[PDB]
Amino acid sequence: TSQVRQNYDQDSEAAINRQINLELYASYVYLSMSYYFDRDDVALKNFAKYFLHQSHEERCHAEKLMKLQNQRGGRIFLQDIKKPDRDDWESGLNAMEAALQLEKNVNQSLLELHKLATDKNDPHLCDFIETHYLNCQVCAIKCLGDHVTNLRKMGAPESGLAEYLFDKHTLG
Amino acid sequence: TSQVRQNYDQDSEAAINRQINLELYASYVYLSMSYYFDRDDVALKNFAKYFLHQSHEERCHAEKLMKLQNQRGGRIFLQDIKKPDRDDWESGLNAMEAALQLEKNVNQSLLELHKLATDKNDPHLCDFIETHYLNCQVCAIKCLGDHVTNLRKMGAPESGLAEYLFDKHTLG
Amino acid sequence: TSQVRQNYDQDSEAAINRQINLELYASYVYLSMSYYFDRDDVALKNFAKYFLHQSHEERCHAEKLMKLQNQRGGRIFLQDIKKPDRDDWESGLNAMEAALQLEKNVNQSLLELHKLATDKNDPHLCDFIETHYLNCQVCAIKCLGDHVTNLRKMGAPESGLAEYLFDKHTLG
Amino acid sequence: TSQVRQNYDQDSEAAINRQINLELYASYVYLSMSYYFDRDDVALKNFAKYFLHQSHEERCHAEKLMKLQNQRGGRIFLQDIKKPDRDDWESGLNAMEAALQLEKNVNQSLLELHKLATDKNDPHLCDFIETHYLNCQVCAIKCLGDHVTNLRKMGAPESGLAEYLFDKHTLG
Amino acid sequence: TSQVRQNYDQDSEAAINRQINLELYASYVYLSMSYYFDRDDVALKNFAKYFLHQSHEERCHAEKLMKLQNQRGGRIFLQDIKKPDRDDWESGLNAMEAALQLEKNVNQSLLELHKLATDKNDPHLCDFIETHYLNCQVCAIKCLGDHVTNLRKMGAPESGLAEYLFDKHTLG
Amino acid sequence: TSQVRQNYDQDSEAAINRQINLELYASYVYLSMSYYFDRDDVALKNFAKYFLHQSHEERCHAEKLMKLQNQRGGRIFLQDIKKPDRDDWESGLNAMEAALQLEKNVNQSLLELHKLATDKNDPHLCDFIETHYLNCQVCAIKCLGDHVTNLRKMGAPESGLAEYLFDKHTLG
Ligand SMILES: [Ca+2]
Ligand SMILES: [Hg+2]
Ligand SMILES: [Hg+2]
Ligand SMILES: [Hg+2]
Ligand SMILES: [Hg+2]
Ligand SMILES: [Hg+2]
Ligand SMILES: [Hg+2]
Ligand SMILES: [Zn+2]
Ligand SMILES: [Zn+2]
Repeated sequence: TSQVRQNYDQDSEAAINRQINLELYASYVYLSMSYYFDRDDVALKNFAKYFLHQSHEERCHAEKLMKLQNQRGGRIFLQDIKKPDRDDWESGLNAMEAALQLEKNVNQSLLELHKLATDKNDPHLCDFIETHYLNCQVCAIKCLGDHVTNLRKMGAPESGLAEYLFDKHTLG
Repeated sequence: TSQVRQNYDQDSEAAINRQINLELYASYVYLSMSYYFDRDDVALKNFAKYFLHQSHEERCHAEKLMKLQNQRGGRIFLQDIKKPDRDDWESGLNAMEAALQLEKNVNQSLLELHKLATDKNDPHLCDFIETHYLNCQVCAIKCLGDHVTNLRKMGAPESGLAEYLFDKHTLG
Repeated sequence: TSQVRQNYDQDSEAAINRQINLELYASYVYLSMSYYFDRDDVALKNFAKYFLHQSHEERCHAEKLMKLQNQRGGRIFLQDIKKPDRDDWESGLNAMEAALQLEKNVNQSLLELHKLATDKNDPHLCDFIETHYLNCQVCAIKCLGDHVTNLRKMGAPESGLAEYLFDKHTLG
Repeated sequence: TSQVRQNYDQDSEAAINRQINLELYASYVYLSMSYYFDRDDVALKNFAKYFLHQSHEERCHAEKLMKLQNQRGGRIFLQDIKKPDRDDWESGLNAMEAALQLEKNVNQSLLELHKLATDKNDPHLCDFIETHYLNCQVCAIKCLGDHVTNLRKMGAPESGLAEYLFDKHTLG
Repeated sequence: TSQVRQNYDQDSEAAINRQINLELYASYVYLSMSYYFDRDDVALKNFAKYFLHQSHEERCHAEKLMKLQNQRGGRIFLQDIKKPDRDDWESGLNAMEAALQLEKNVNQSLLELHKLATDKNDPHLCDFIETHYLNCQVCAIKCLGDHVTNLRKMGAPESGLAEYLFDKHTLG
Repeated sequence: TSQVRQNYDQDSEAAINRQINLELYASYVYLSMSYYFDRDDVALKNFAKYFLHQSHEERCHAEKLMKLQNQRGGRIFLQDIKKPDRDDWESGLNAMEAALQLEKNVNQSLLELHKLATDKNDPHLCDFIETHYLNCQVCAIKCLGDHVTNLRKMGAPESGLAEYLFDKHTLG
């Protein structure tokens, strides 16, 4: 048993390692989307950038979660990073919609993780999430949603001019 | 025989002069395209500005090639510079496609020139091409590729508005 | 077929996607080592840092490889990121030795990739590697080796004072 | 007909296209002399440097001419750019003598062009020439004239020291 | 066997050591030429200064090569540095012609070394020569070639004035 | 004879030429040592660092000696530079001792040189020796002496930790 461990439950420890992988996954998904728009037949540099940043952000959440693990005394155990669902994300609107779902999912995962920490009376963990992931996911979803909304209302996905202008004005 | 000549094959010497003309040619095409967009009936400054820059760029590659010839003891032999294939390039999309094919042929020419250098066992020549040219072409083509894609997805050439916004946003 | 593709062979394309995963893998391995030293029972912040940077560097190679893919016209296809071998890396010396092998491996993979590009006459690819990965791997190995050497000669792994001082003076 | 054309005669438009070609030609010539001195057996950097600047100048002149065509409503028509009269320019004194002749020829047709505009009662065309070429050309001739005179009086071509010191003192 | 060794053939290893001597040799030659012009009966400070730089340059090339030897895992084996051919270099033109011959021989050696690395499928060793040596040599040669041309043309070595003036203007 | 020669004996001259070689030799010795510690199985940068500097220090001493020869009308006569009597230096301690001896010999050599100068009544040569060498060598030896002392009292060569710490705390 780690000398620093205190009030950190086994389920929580596992829950985290699990959350860690989901984050690494999310990062991989975003990495996949980024380079989809980098393709000469898609060509939307800002979508590409937007997503790559989104990618780097998730890998950062992953690492911060790993830090938490070591801080509490729990041991980290890595699992394969599943490959993303698709390989082709169609249009900018599809990618956004996809991302909106992914976030809503990761958020679902976090809320479950919070309930777990509440049933285990781990105030420190509940807080670490409330401040570092909860309000973050809420802002991410709301943004994604807005993009989805504007893209639909601009004529996308059928309209190629719409995504172009979106890549410029909103993501640029 | 030049006092500095060393391991520089005569076939190689001819290949470069050949390339020095292809480069000068491309420069001429790009110039033609430039001032095409400068017409009061075309009026797309940024396209014109763009192609003028490429015309100036190719012209330099032609010069770097000539410096190379001299460095290695070879002797430069210039030829006429054939007039560009067309006089009117129709639309910005059409011009971009025209350009994409051009840069593709020059790369083609370089890739051949490279095999020739290899066959003649001239590493310095192989290297000079790899660094100063090969990479550039690969990038140029990828950029022209992207431009062609965007203009398309926007509705060009039919949509006069697509070529306008592209000129402003992408090339401006 | 991608409009930008030219002289880019199918085997090469595959070879890359494969090299991409190996890089992502390497990054994961290094990520695993970093947080091993972050553990309160290992406690070597600089080893942790050293490795995390090494981790970020590899993920960067991965992305740059993905860029190449899109530049040449080849399509990217992601594969699961296998999980690292161990979970516990024992000592700083073990981690270094491990890393030395990993690099030597990734380098082996790159050299094979180079021979492939040579058999396919893709000067652009041979070069992209010669300049962005070859000389890089050689410097990485030589460094790792030096650390391994100093750690052995300082009394590690049996000596706990040796690794401590190494974390300070060399990695700090 | 161009929506902007006004008082621009067909003979003039043709004469301009003709003048454009001559300028691009002179440019080639200079480019030629430029890399002549860049040869290891001629080795006169400044002569090289000088003529290169001249080459760029004549090209800048061609572009201005084209810009004019578009402005007045005419239509540019490019023709092949014949190769320089020679490949080897012998000595500095010879090239200076060669240029002097070239600029005078160019100046010649320019005057012809001005005479034409005068007959076609096109005040604008005469004024454009009056300021952007007739003045440059007179100075150009006077300069080369001065150069030739100096080289002759110093010893060229009998003296190799003459060209060397003229390279450093006048052109450097 | 060095833990860092990989795809580094024993022939290459031995070739490198041999080349290391050749470089140190040139350094000694250039050092001999440097002080030759420092003699009161020769008195050409820039010639002296010029060659001293080449001597220092070559030693640097030597050192780099030794670092390569160590980075690849090979082992350095020094040999005697055979003194230069003469003690008197007659004239500046004589010295410049010799140095041209030397760089040309050192370049020839480098070419043989590059073929060996290729024949031994060692991309890293091939590329290392491509950048840090092969390109420098073609340049060194072309410069020497030029210095030799001017000195000739200025009337050397019969004319003492020529070298004095070359010393001040080119090398000064 | 040299117009500048004046009270510079024959034996003195030959002696300096002799000293010049010894200094060059010492330089080659340190060069050897330097790259020994640069080996991946020795890995002691600062030692590598330290000796490489001394190598240059000695080579400079050589050059100033050659400048002396020319300053006084003597003629320089370079000889082969024998390789070091060692390839592998075993340890930092052994190497430091080797250096110490080496320096004492060169000092011994300089002391004999100063003697010759006195028996030949040459105050300039004597003074030259005093201010530019005799004084450096003493300090040098004293420094090398101190280094040996520290390494020995630190537990060298059996303690790898000692040399490692000396490398960081004294040579760093
Ligand atoms: Ca005294
Ligand atoms: Hg809680
Ligand atoms: Hg080659
Ligand atoms: Hg290749
Ligand atoms: Hg007029
Ligand atoms: Hg090779
Ligand atoms: Hg004395
Ligand atoms: Zn807009
Ligand atoms: Zn310490």
